[PDB]
Amino acid sequence: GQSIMTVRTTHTEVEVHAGGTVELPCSYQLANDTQPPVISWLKGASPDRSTKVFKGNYNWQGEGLGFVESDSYKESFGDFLGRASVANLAAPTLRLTHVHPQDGGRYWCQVAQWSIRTEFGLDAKSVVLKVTGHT
Repeated sequence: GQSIMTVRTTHTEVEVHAGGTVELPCSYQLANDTQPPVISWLKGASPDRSTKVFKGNYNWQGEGLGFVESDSYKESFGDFLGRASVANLAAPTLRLTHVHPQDGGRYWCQVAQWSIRTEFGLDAKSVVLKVTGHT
């Protein structure tokens, strides 16, 4: 009955050298709701006390039209534009290229129903990024 979101993260922290490429793993399960969710990667202390890194969602196909990676919204923001990507919105690990010294910090993988009807419809977990020689 009740739709329930659960985000998981294999890693609570990842390290890379500045100038390098890093991935921040993220997975989710959405019980009892087959509608595509919306993925946000948010950098900051908390999901609400953050700046946008990435946002995306599969586009609607139909009352049962499997999600299609090519038919999706995907956008990177701000200082991350052109450096941040999510290859698979259903398994929304973030890839960040050309890592800058100040890219160290806390990255929240948030996955939510498009309309968050209840508190059950959103979850988020954070992955720390350590930048070698800077963090």
